[PDB]
Amino acid sequence: VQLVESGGGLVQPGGSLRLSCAASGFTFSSYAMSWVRQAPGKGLEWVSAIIGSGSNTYYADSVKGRFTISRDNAKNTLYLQMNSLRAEDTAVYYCAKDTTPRPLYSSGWYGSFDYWGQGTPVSV
Amino acid sequence: DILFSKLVTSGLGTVDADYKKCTKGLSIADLACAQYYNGIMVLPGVADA
Amino acid sequence: NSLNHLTSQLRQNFQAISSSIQAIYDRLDPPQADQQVDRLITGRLAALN
Amino acid sequence: NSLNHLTSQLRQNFQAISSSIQAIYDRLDPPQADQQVDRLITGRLAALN
Amino acid sequence: EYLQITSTPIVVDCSTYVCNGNVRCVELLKQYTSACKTIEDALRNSAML
Amino acid sequence: IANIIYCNSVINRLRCDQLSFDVPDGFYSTSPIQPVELPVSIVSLPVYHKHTFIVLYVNFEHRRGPGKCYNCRPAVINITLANFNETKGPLCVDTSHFTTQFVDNVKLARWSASINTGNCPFSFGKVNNFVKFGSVCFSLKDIPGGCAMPIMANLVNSKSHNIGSLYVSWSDGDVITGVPKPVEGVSSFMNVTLNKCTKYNIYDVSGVGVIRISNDTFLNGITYTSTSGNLLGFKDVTNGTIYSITPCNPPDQLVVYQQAVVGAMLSENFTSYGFSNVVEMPKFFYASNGTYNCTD
Amino acid sequence: TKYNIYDVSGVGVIRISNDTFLNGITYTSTSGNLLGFKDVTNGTIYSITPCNPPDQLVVYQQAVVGAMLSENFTSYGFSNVVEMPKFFYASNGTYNCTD
Amino acid sequence: IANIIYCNSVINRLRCDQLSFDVPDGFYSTSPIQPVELPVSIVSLPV
Amino acid sequence: IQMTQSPSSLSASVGDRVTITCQASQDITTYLNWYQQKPGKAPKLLIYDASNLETGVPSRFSGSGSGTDFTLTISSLQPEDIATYYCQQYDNLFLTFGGGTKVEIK
Amino acid sequence: CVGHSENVFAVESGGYIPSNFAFNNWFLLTNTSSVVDGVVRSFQPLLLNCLWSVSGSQFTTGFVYFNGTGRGACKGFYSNASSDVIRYNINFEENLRRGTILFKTSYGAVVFYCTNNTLVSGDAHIPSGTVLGNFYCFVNTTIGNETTSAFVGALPKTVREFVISRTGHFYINGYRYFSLGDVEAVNFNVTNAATTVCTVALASYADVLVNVSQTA
Ligand SMILES: *[C@@H]1O[C@H](CO)[C@@H](O[C@@H]2O[C@H](CO)[C@@H](O[C@@H]3O[C@H](CO[C@H]4O[C@H](CO)[C@@H](O)[C@H](O)[C@@H]4O)[C@@H](O)[C@H](O[C@H]4O[C@H](CO)[C@@H](O)[C@H](O)[C@@H]4O)[C@@H]3O)[C@H](O)[C@H]2NC(C)=O)[C@H](O)[C@H]1NC(C)=O
Ligand SMILES: *[C@@H]1O[C@H](CO)[C@@H](O[C@@H]2O[C@H](CO)[C@@H](O[C@@H]3O[C@H](CO)[C@@H](O)[C@H](O[C@H]4O[C@H](CO)[C@@H](O)[C@H](O)[C@@H]4O)[C@@H]3O)[C@H](O)[C@H]2NC(C)=O)[C@H](O)[C@H]1NC(C)=O
Ligand SMILES: *[C@@H]1O[C@H](CO)[C@@H](O[C@@H]2O[C@H](CO)[C@@H](O[C@@H]3O[C@H](CO)[C@@H](O)[C@H](O)[C@@H]3O)[C@H](O)[C@H]2NC(C)=O)[C@H](O)[C@H]1NC(C)=O
Ligand SMILES: *[C@@H]1O[C@H](CO)[C@@H](O[C@@H]2O[C@H](CO)[C@@H](O[C@@H]3O[C@H](CO)[C@@H](O)[C@H](O)[C@@H]3O)[C@H](O)[C@H]2NC(C)=O)[C@H](O)[C@H]1NC(C)=O
Ligand SMILES: *[C@@H]1O[C@H](CO)[C@@H](O[C@@H]2O[C@H](CO)[C@@H](O)[C@H](O)[C@H]2NC(C)=O)[C@H](O)[C@H]1NC(C)=O
Ligand SMILES: *[C@@H]1O[C@H](CO)[C@@H](O[C@@H]2O[C@H](CO)[C@@H](O)[C@H](O)[C@H]2NC(C)=O)[C@H](O)[C@H]1NC(C)=O
Ligand SMILES: *[C@@H]1O[C@H](CO)[C@@H](O[C@@H]2O[C@H](CO)[C@@H](O)[C@H](O)[C@H]2NC(C)=O)[C@H](O)[C@H]1NC(C)=O
Ligand SMILES: *[C@@H]1O[C@H](CO)[C@@H](O[C@@H]2O[C@H](CO)[C@@H](O)[C@H](O)[C@H]2NC(C)=O)[C@H](O)[C@H]1NC(C)=O
Ligand SMILES: *[C@@H]1O[C@H](CO)[C@@H](O[C@@H]2O[C@H](CO)[C@@H](O)[C@H](O)[C@H]2NC(C)=O)[C@H](O)[C@H]1NC(C)=O
Ligand SMILES: *[C@@H]1O[C@H](CO)[C@@H](O[C@@H]2O[C@H](CO)[C@@H](O)[C@H](O)[C@H]2NC(C)=O)[C@H](O)[C@H]1NC(C)=O
Ligand SMILES: *[C@@H]1O[C@H](CO)[C@@H](O[C@@H]2O[C@H](CO)[C@@H](O)[C@H](O)[C@H]2NC(C)=O)[C@H](O)[C@H]1NC(C)=O
Ligand SMILES: *[C@@H]1O[C@H](CO)[C@@H](O[C@@H]2O[C@H](CO)[C@@H](O)[C@H](O)[C@H]2NC(C)=O)[C@H](O)[C@H]1NC(C)=O
Ligand SMILES: *[C@@H]1O[C@H](CO)[C@@H](O[C@@H]2O[C@H](CO)[C@@H](O)[C@H](O)[C@H]2NC(C)=O)[C@H](O)[C@H]1NC(C)=O
Ligand SMILES: *[C@@H]1O[C@H](CO)[C@@H](O[C@@H]2O[C@H](CO)[C@@H](O)[C@H](O)[C@H]2NC(C)=O)[C@H](O)[C@H]1NC(C)=O
Ligand SMILES: *[C@@H]1O[C@H](CO)[C@@H](O)[C@H](O)[C@H]1NC(C)=O
Ligand SMILES: *[C@@H]1O[C@H](CO)[C@@H](O)[C@H](O)[C@H]1NC(C)=O
Ligand SMILES: *[C@@H]1O[C@H](CO)[C@@H](O)[C@H](O)[C@H]1NC(C)=O
Ligand SMILES: *[C@@H]1O[C@H](CO)[C@@H](O)[C@H](O)[C@H]1NC(C)=O
Ligand SMILES: *[C@@H]1O[C@H](CO)[C@@H](O)[C@H](O)[C@H]1NC(C)=O
Ligand SMILES: *[C@@H]1O[C@H](CO)[C@@H](O)[C@H](O)[C@H]1NC(C)=O
Ligand SMILES: *[C@@H]1O[C@H](CO)[C@@H](O)[C@H](O)[C@H]1NC(C)=O
Repeated sequence: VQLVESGGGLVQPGGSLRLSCAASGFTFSSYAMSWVRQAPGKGLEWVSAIIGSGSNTYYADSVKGRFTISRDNAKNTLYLQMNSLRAEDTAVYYCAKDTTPRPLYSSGWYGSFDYWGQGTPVSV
Repeated sequence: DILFSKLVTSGLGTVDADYKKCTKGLSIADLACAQYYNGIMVLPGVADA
Repeated sequence: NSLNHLTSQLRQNFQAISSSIQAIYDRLDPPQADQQVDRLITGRLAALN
Repeated sequence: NSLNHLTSQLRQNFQAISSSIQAIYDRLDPPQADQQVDRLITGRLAALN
Repeated sequence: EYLQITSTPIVVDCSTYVCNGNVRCVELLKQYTSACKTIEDALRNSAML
Repeated sequence: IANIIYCNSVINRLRCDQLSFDVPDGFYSTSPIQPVELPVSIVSLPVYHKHTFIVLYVNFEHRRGPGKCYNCRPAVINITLANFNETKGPLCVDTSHFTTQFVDNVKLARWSASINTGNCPFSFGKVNNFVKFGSVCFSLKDIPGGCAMPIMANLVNSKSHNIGSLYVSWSDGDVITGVPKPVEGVSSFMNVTLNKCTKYNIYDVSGVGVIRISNDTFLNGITYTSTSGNLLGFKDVTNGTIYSITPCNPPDQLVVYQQAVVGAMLSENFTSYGFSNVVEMPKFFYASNGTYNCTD
Repeated sequence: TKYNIYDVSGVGVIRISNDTFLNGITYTSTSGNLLGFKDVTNGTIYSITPCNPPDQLVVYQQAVVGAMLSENFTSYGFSNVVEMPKFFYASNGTYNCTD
Repeated sequence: IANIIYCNSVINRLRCDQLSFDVPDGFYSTSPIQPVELPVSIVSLPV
Repeated sequence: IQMTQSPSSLSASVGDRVTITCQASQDITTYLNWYQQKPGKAPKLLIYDASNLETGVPSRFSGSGSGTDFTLTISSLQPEDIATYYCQQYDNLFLTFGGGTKVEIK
Repeated sequence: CVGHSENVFAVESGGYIPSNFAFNNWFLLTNTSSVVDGVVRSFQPLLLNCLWSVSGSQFTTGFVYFNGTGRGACKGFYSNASSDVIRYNINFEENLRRGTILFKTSYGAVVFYCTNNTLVSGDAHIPSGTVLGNFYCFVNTTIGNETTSAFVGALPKTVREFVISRTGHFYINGYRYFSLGDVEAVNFNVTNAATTVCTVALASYADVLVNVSQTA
């Protein structure tokens, strides 16, 4: 199992980015995914999560309405769209994989991330 | 013999099975004996050489 | 030989509930009895072929 | 007669839920749809015989 | 000019081919009263003639 | 193993498909490979629309107390069917459209619910692909004359357990249909792609093919089918334009001589199978690597 | 004997063969029938044959006058058995015949 | 009942199996009856 | 949901019996995860469901608790265990992590 | 008819259509796909109780009942007994873009109309996926004081024939689009009247063998 993130960089306040995370070594469409960030020298904060199908998407209130999560099951790629960034949004963003496989016709719970990516920096 | 051997010999086809070796079988049954076990019998050629 | 074979195939059930077409409509509803009668139709047409 | 009989046999279900292979895979799960499509394969191969 | 005068004769034991010697299967086969007899006479008479 | 051949080249694929190491001289039909990614096209007549959502909730939790056994079978199961009000009988669908949804509401990690086909002619998640019905009713208790769908509780790298079932009844008809889900913005009535191989659902007929615009000014009907039942074309009810349907990969005919492929009969202008020259005959196109100066 | 060899069931006769097949532990045919198996610990390959292969009875003027057999024995009550290029034949024939 | 044949002798078995009281001259395939006292043989991978 | 872990930091000798707690300020029943993040690397899952030991971490670790109180213990603190530990609930899909806790050898 | 009077004929004794009729705008009915070319057998409403002309023959038809009342001066053989189908032969390229069709049932009055302006249909649900400004067709249902408007669907640009069954099956150009339920009478009150309707024929089902070429 392997996760690799990309798309980090430096953008002005109010800018936008196209964070991406490729997945390999497991059936991608069976597991929910979530992005979690770590501010410099701070604890982990959950940002957004998406189930396997993609019908349900959840966002934390600090990011609600500004970001947009998506996934493309055809080529095992998880995306995160950042819009109207602020100063406190700067952090290291990790893409995580849940531990519970679920059928593609189901919508379900999540929250036991067993694998994590290397993380990518985002500065504003 | 040119038309019988130089042309493709039907070793992959309807060889009249030797029933004498199939039942006693000191070796694993060949293609001819295997067909015989399924009730398929190939009789000897009518036009003897 | 062909006539006796042709007439004896009418006893076959073809995995249906019964070989009698009337015995099916007298024991099953119209939508489910049709799928059973269809087995008799296909089986008997094969016998004719 | 032979060509019309061959083209018309594609309308038969052969005890499957439908005569359209695509409609089966849209309606059933992969493991259960194969059991339905296998009926159309055997029925259509018999039509060619 | 080449002309064919013989075809390698093949005969089958109908009971062995369909039941593989299973005793219960042979009992079920007898209900198909004229099924195996028609097949064996067709192959036997043609080979003898 | 004595010798092997890889089914990589065109001649090798023909040898592998023919299950033989040598192929006699002659003509052999073959079919090009189908595109692996197909867009979706949907055509449907607008009708009086009301939408019912059939939702099944599954949740279970272990026996709280001194013995915490994770691998054990769950004991207490909560299974609900939304508006299913017990004594009133099966929850029947009155709306023209309906959608089935599954909510795996368990919180325990590595535990996940599932539903299986059982003895029904359709699956829970697969009804949404435009399946027609004359009537349909769901219930958590056995319906006399219906079918049963097992509900299962699964644990990763462990054996699963049945935790109930869903009972369905139905009849054939054209009044009720299942749809994936309403999404504001998409027209489910005329949204098609042209000249590309696509999977389509056109007026209750499902298939895979290519759609183009055509001459035909046929006045009667909206769908046209062949003797075999395949759909040959359809009419857009608004404009009145008639579109044709063609299979994505019709069969070709390869010519093999001296254990090699020397030519290929094609239905169109292309240098298919690697031949560098193509000509046109009265009934078909021919492609070969020949110089066209021989006599015999 | 009724057998269950490596989860494959059937009825047949098991005997010892002199084959040296290196691959696998179970051998089948084009029909899927079990033809033999290998003992993983002992090294010997054993063959399998049905208990009752088909014979051919010769009938003439409503009587059974001969029988083609697959082994050299006096089956069906005949007294004399002779050798032929591909089968054995048994009958009370005295072979003092020409037609 | 007009007449009966018992399916005991080798010739009678063929007549009974052919469902006919008369059999034309020729070659007829047949199989010996299977024994009913069958022992059991089991071979399995040591696990 | 809020989580608070005590102590914010701790230090113990090799082979000792370090114990770190976490509380949920709300009934979580049993839905708690324990992670470990070594400096400069991605976190790893140690315990799920508050007590189920993961398949790739040694039995030195253990976890227990229910309702509002939870606890993670290291039976014999080895030098490889210097890291930051976090507790994370999943009773609500808007899941939250704790503030962390750092260990130290002496 | 369209004055061509090749479409107006005299019914033969027993209700049979003459063998030399051109069948102009006489569509094959179906609940599914239409045959293009071939020979097909089906139950079709082609046994005419009696048929009459309306283009140039005067006598506005108004309401026509299924049980015989409201018929015009039908030509040739004519009969009583209730018919199960009423056929309206429409002239060249006429369209139901204005005017209405009224129906009478055992439970009240019904009218069929079709437009794009939300004022003419008042409150009616239209699906979230249609095209604004395109013509859509609706239906009023009156129970004496209350009038429930409802959306039924969309119709082609031009109509050549309108067929209504006693059981509410609504065929346009040979295809069934709606099912209004039991209906006792109809009135093709559509504008451009006396010229929009060519012929009206009361008909009943009969078993027939049909030569079809280019879906006609
Ligand atoms: C589109 O799809 C619809 C589905 O609704 C089809 O509708 C069916 O059409 C068929 C046409 O044959 C109808 O079947 C006919 O019913 C008539 C009913 O009238 C008598 O029967 C009932 C019995 O309950 C009595 O109550 C009633 O008073 C009448 O006595 C029968 O007339 C028909 O057959 C009988 O009459 C004929 C007369 O010519 C005789 O020759 C026959 O022997 C027999 O006595 C026939 O049974 C069916 O009822 C319709 N169903 C519905 C639900 O509407 C459309 O036809 C289809 N369109 C196309 C083009 O296929
Ligand atoms: C099923 O329906 C089809 C379609 O209507 C029908 O096919 C038509 O048959 C007619 C008669 O054979 C064909 O018309 C002929 O075509 C050529 C055109 O060059 C002419 O040689 C013929 O002329 C004859 O008829 C003239 C009057 O039209 C006479 O004046 C003249 O002297 C000739 O006798 C003739 O017109 C026609 O082409 C086809 N139509 C199509 C579309 O193919 C078919 O016969 C019907 N079958 C059944 C069994 O009902
Ligand atoms: C078994 O599971 C079902 C499905 O979750 C439980 O039903 C749910 O019960 C809760 C509490 O009553 C409902 O929440 C409340 O719903 C109403 C909606 O009118 C609202 O007034 C409240 O704000 C609150 O959200 C929840 O909606 C309901 N869900 C469904 C689908 O019915 C049920 O209680 C569980 N039963 C047991 C015994 O565990
Ligand atoms: C089918 O029934 C509907 C419902 O009655 C008819 O639609 C329109 O409905 C409104 C409200 O009932 C009618 O009232 C009028 O509305 C307008 C807009 O406020 C206003 O100008 C008038 O003062 C009055 O309140 C309206 O009359 C009616 N529309 C029309 C064009 O008459 C609909 O008309 C019915 N279908 C047909 C073909 O008549
Ligand atoms: C026709 O279908 C296509 C494909 O489903 C629709 O395009 C989708 O539109 C939604 C809404 O913008 C996007 O989220 C999807 O990702 C699009 N799908 C693809 C494959 O790109 C299109 O909206 C449909 N409708 C019309 C009227 O063209
Ligand atoms: C088939 O395709 C070939 C290659 O595209 C066409 O070849 C040339 O096309 C032009 C334009 O039509 C002709 O003027 C040339 O004479 C053709 N050259 C050769 C070497 O073939 C060919 O015309 C196409 N034919 C059809 C019927 O579509
Ligand atoms: C027909 O001629 C073409 C000419 O293009 C041959 O194509 C070459 O095939 C080889 C492999 O055999 C490739 O390495 C070359 O790159 C191809 N192109 C050229 C321009 O040489 C083709 O092999 C021939 N095919 C047959 C079946 O005879
Ligand atoms: C296994 O035994 C069989 C007995 O038939 C051997 O096959 C015979 O081999 C000899 C030479 O050793 C030939 O002359 C015979 O013609 C063969 N028999 C037949 C029926 O043709 C076989 O060689 C033995 N094999 C091994 C590996 O020991
Ligand atoms: C069939 O069985 C008979 C009896 O055992 C065999 O006849 C003997 O063969 C041996 C050699 O194998 C001779 O020494 C004897 O003299 C033979 N006769 C008798 C009466 O014992 C015969 O060879 C066997 N044939 C086959 C093909 O197996
Ligand atoms: C073939 O000949 C044998 C010779 O043994 C016959 O066997 C005798 O069969 C009778 C019953 O028919 C017994 O009573 C005798 O004891 C048997 N042995 C002898 C030595 O006579 C056998 O019947 C003959 N079979 C045929 C079909 O002709
Ligand atoms: C089967 O039994 C029938 C009925 O007895 C036999 O047919 C009769 O045989 C006698 C012989 O004397 C003839 O005279 C009769 O004309 C026949 N028919 C009838 C209707 O009586 C038949 O021969 C028997 N067949 C066998 C093979 O046993
Ligand atoms: C045909 O049906 C109608 C409707 O039932 C019958 O009723 C007459 O309908 C007309 C027009 O609506 C009214 O003017 C009459 O007052 C109605 N009469 C009665 C007695 O209700 C009509 O009589 C029927 N005709 C036939 C010949 O059956
Ligand atoms: C309803 O549909 C009609 C369709 O014709 C629209 O009316 C047309 O409007 C255009 C200008 O946009 C004019 O050029 C045409 O002449 C009009 N048609 C006729 C027949 O005169 C109409 O705008 C649509 N919308 C509404 C709200 O009524
Ligand atoms: C058929 O349509 C015409 C045209 O709209 C209707 O005639 C109008 O009817 C209303 C009825 O209240 C009158 O107020 C108008 O003055 C009429 N004239 C015109 C020129 O529109 C006719 O009544 C309709 N038929 C039915 C049965 O309602
Ligand atoms: C549920 O069923 C009960 C039992 O008959 C009935 O009284 C009640 O009206 C139903 N409705 C609801 C909303 O519970
Ligand atoms: C379309 O137009 C005519 C009339 O149908 C037809 O003969 C012609 O072949 C068609 N056109 C093309 C471009 O193939
Ligand atoms: C229908 O009509 C429009 C407007 O004339 C035209 O541009 C379009 O190509 C036609 N087809 C579809 C599918 O909209
Ligand atoms: C064509 O073939 C002839 C006859 O063999 C030969 O002489 C001639 O040179 C060839 N021409 C070409 C262009 O290959
Ligand atoms: C297998 O070897 C064992 C142990 O020496 C012996 O008992 C047995 O008879 C052998 N069988 C064969 C076929 O070699
Ligand atoms: C054997 O046949 C000959 C003729 O071939 C005959 O004369 C003789 O009687 C027969 N019997 C014996 C025992 O020789
Ligand atoms: C139909 O009934 C009317 C009124 O009784 C009568 O004048 C007419 O002749 C009748 N026609 C037939 C064919 O019965």
